[PDB]
Amino acid sequence: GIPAELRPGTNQFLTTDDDTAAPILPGFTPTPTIHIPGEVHSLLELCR
Amino acid sequence: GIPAELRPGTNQFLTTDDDTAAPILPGFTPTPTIHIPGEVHSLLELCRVETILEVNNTTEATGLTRLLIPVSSQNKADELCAAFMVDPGRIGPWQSTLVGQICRYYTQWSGSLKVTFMFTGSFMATGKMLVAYSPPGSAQPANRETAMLGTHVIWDFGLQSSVSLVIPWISNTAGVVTLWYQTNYVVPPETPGEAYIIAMGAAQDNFTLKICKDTDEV
Amino acid sequence: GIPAELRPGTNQFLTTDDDTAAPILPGFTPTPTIHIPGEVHSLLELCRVETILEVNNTTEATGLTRLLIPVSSQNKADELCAAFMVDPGRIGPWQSTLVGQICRYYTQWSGSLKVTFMFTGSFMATGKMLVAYSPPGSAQPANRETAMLGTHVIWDFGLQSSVSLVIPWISNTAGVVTLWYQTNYVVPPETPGEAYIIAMGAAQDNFTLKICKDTDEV
Amino acid sequence: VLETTINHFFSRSGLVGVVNLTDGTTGYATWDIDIMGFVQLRRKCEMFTYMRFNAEFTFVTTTKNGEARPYMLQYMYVPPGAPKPTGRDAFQWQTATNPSVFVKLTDPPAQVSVPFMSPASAYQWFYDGYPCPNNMMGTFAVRVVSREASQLKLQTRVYMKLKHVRAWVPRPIRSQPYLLKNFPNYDSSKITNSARDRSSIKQAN
Amino acid sequence: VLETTINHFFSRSGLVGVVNLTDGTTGYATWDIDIMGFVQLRRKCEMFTYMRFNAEFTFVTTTKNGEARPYMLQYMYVPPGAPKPTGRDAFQWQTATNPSVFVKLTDPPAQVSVPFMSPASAYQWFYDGYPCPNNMMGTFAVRVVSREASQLKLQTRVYMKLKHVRAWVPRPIRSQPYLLKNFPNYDSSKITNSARDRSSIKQAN
Amino acid sequence: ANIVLAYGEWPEYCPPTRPDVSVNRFYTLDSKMWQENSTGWYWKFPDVLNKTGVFGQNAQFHYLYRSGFCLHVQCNASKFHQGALLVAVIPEFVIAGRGSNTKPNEAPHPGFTTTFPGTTGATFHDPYVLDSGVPLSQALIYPHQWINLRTNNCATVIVPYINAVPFDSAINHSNFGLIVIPVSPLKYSSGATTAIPITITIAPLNSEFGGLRQ
Amino acid sequence: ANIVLAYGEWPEYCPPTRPDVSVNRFYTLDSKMWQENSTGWYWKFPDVLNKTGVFGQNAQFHYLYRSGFCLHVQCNASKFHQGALLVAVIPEFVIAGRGSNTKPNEAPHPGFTTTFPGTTGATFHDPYVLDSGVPLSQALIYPHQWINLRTNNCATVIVPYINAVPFDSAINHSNFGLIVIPVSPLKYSSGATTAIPITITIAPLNSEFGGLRQ
Repeated sequence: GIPAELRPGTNQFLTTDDDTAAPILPGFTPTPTIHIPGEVHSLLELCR
Repeated sequence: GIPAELRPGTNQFLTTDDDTAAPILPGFTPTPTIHIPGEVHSLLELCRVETILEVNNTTEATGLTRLLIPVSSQNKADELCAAFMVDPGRIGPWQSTLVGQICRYYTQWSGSLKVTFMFTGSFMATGKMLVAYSPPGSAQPANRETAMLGTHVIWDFGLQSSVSLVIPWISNTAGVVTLWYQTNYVVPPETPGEAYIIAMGAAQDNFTLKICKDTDEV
Repeated sequence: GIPAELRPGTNQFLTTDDDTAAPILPGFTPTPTIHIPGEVHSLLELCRVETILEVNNTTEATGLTRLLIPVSSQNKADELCAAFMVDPGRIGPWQSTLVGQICRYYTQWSGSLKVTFMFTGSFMATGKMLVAYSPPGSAQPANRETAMLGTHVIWDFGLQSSVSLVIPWISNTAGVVTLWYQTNYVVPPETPGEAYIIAMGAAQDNFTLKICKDTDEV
Repeated sequence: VLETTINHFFSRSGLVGVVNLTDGTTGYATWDIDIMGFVQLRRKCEMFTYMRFNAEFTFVTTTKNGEARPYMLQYMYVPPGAPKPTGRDAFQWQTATNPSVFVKLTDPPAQVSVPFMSPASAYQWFYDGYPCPNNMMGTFAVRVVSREASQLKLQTRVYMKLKHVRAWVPRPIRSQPYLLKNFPNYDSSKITNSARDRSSIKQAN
Repeated sequence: VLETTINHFFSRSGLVGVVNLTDGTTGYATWDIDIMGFVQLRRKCEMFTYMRFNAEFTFVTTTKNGEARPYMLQYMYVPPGAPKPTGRDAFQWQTATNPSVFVKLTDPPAQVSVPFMSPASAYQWFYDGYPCPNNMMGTFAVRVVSREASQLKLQTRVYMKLKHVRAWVPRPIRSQPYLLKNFPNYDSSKITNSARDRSSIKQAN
Repeated sequence: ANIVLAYGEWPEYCPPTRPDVSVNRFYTLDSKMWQENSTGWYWKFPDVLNKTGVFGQNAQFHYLYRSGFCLHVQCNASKFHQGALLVAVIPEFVIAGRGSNTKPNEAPHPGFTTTFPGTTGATFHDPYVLDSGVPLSQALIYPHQWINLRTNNCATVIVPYINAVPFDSAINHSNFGLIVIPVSPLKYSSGATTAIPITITIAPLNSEFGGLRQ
Repeated sequence: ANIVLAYGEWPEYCPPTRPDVSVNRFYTLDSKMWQENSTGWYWKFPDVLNKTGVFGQNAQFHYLYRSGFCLHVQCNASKFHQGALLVAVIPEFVIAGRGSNTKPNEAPHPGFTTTFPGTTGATFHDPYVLDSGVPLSQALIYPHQWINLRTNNCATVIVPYINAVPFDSAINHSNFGLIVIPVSPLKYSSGATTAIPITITIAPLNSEFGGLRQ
């Protein structure tokens, strides 16, 4: 039972917030990736 | 799931709180800084600059002529020329300077001061002056020989052209700086018998400021 | 985003809680301390000082004469002079002292005490006294030879001028200190046959205090 | 041997002042910080000549009947030297240098901390001499944040706690009753004796 | 020597703007970010030629009377260049690139942080030349999230705090009163002297 | 002789002028005449010597002051007199007003001749409450001595500078007070001297002056 | 001579063309005639030399500009004249409008001949407020010198490139202004010269041009 206080910004939903969320399916492993040719990493590859 | 409890002070918005806030744009890198000359780091760099005092703040004076102490040749000797207070955080001559405007944002100040005089007059005109500091608790001196016993500098016009008087220590009943005609304002023919003195004032390295407050010029 | 739960005790304001609070002025440095002589660290430094007991607290007494035990020469021997209790946390002579006023802020006390007598009289006047401590559970002694069997000091005026009686141990039915005329108050001619005794009292290094409470003098 | 230290002798919360709000018809409510208010902490701080401490202030605001409706409240700490607010909607409330706390009635009580704010090295209440306006300690205004005027009367309780307290030059404890707030004026007549009377000097009453 | 730094000279919260909402009959309420609003921070930022800082914005929204009912509110930060919303139910509210904050009235006040968003290396308000539309700093719209139209009028207070502030090329403090918002226009007639008058030059008034 | 050092500290300099020649001399005040119905006397020290010689001249025409003191109180009586005095120094000794009024603008306040007596001292009105509402029974918490006329006739107190600020005005602020009180009254047979003298000597140890405002 | 370096920095290159031959020459402006009832003068520098020779040609037909300056202000009077000038550089010197109107579309604004005077400068209307609402009593915060007619007759100021962007247009943005103000007025006896000249020379130290748009 550690003491704590709530500061302003509590209970707000910021759109651009980098916050983790609780997963709906835990332990669910998705399909492993394969080598698909032509992967893009930034948009500067599309402007050149 | 750690146990926790909420103490008093929860859900309050303290104005002077040093708390981080969630950024609106994350990952946004701003424009990199370049070298702009003249960066300031504290306000003590702004108090240590000489600044013209408005010692002639009386009435019947125009805009600029409030910054000048007049000295004339038809002006008998062993007699007073000017006098002003020392406290910067008070209405008077120290209200037009920069240390006075800065020390109004703060409620306490301490340390030494520096008052620099500069004689704007002809080259062929000489004469002496008595600059006299009288510490707090004493009234303005009534005679020149009473002021000569306090703190004093005999500043002549022939050799020197700008004297400087350091104010030893002032707290936040203020101390009086007087300026006395001592010998004369002697002048050769074909030369005006009327000159001026520009008074400037600044702080020192001992000057410290504390307990902020919004100003009252606005 | 760590998981957490709120337990009982949330959102309560406990008076004696040792919890930090958000500072109103952050970064404000206060005035540095200087060396002021006479700093106290605990209240046990205030109990160990001798303090005049008000043993003459009866009626028909003026302001100051309540602090004095009268002794006279027309006062037969093997007879009582004065008597008072020992418990400081109780109404009586120990209410005018400082250990009694301090031990009223606390609800329990323990340890030894010290009662110091001082004879304000003439230099040429001699005589003896019997200071007698009787432990708790016993009533006030009725005879001098009954008190001489308890705790006793034969304190004469010729050699000594200030005797000291240590009270061994008192808890929080209190113990009685009596003071007996033993031989006389013999006096040469041309010297007043009436003197006084100032009684003082303090704690010892064994005296400890505990379980606080607001006082009731106000 | 820990309940007898000066720090433990002084560090404890406790009522220090009751402020009445009306919001009719003055709107706001000021309160000058002074620890000499009640006659219970005055007797403990007149035992020492010099003191130096930080303060923790707790604001417990209730309504007239007792129910707490969710209205915003502004507390404002006015440092020594700054002007007090004159009205409910004056410009002293919007001053950025007066630290404010915005809290609702349904929230837990407010709690702030005030450091040592005297130009000397320690506080003193017994000043033998002539100028003691040196230790003002600030002011604490409170108002109801709202565009229009509300129709409730509140009742605030300021609980003060002392922390990091240091004491110098102890002095005896006052026995005579009090007559004023800033002066140790006793009564020349009817001087109360410091010890209750008994029958005789040769007894154990 | 810490209360005199520029960072401490500027870093403190304080009212920066009052926004009125009606929800009749425009529904929404916009507000263009400018720190030159009040004449108390304008005088402190006209002391320096170039400034560079991040901002912390706090939204304290109350009702007309003062009571806070649990309604959802959307705040929307419009970066420099993006179009402002035109209606209560326009498509500028659903734009994903306008960062929004969803908060209730009964919740603690909202708090966001805005970085340095100028294409130059520092802000400047004294621009001697001709194009200063360079530092727009964004916009802050606010509306009530609801399907139908609500029947309450709100009152929002935007408190701004400056952080990590750097200053360049100091300049003197303006003595003349203000006349406009974006221009340093003084009055040619009735020029106020920077020092109160006294009787004679040979006195100590 | 037994010397009492106030709070266990010697008076020292500030870590300002230092006369060191004419100010470290024994200023002897007039003798007070202690009788049977006497009550007591008190002196305010930075204004007891503000009219006496070099210290008074150097303390009136300055602005900052800091010094300790060395007090010597002789009380010479015969071998047939009896009594006892309590001599004690009190830092920040505030004289209270005697009245029964609770209105701030109608309650009595002590005059200038009562708060600052001068080089002639002042007598108590109610010595049981030290003229401060505080009992003298516990006035032994201060640095103090007893002058018992059957043991000794002199007392000595070396008191340092007790103040929260390192410098203060020597005119508008009395630092501490000296109080002599006859706890046990004076008694004597017929034919003896009906009043006995009390002599006080003062040594301003480690004096410092500042701000020569003339 | 005493040289004042503005903000303690020397003008240097960008870490663009560099003429280095015909642009590092002393452009001497016309002499200003200082009299008794004069008020002052100010010059905007990246548009004072936009019509003069090689610098004007290379600054009008380019698009990016970056340079420092070396100012020399001579003020040659006789030994019987008296007075004082304040010569100071002001970064981002915005000329204010003089009026008593609060409506944005009715308040006065300075014209092009007032904001950008050219190679002939412009005179102040209210020198007590620097024509900017800001007092000249504290105009000593800028890099400045005093020309006192009893001590010296010349002043020199080396000012670097003060801007938030490394390159800027030399036509639509004046970088900084030079201000000469007779704080103490000019006095002379009858028979002397009733007006004294003030000469200004400019050296464009470390010039850089970019974007040759012809």
